[PDB]
Amino acid sequence: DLDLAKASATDQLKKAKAEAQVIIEQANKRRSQILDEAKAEAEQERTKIVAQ
Amino acid sequence: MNLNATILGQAIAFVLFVLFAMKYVWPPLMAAIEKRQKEIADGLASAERAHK
Repeated sequence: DLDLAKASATDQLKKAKAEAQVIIEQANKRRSQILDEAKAEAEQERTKIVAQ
Repeated sequence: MNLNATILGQAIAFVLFVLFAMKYVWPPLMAAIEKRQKEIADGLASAERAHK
């Protein structure tokens, strides 16, 4: 157990670390989607408003 | 029975036997014990700190 307390503790920590950051990797991908779309639709609405 | 100089002859062998056991048997056979108790403690401190 005094070996476990490192061998498995560090792995729990590492796995939690990697997942804690790749959650945010996916979330960054999502905000890329959102701030693409924010312009993509706004320009179409511009081209409607000034055709009106 | 009759008291005899044996009372004094034996006081020698007694008091000296005590020293030739004390100086060379007792601390040794307590060392063999304490040196194992010091080890018995470590496994338990391990297990507990490892749980923690």
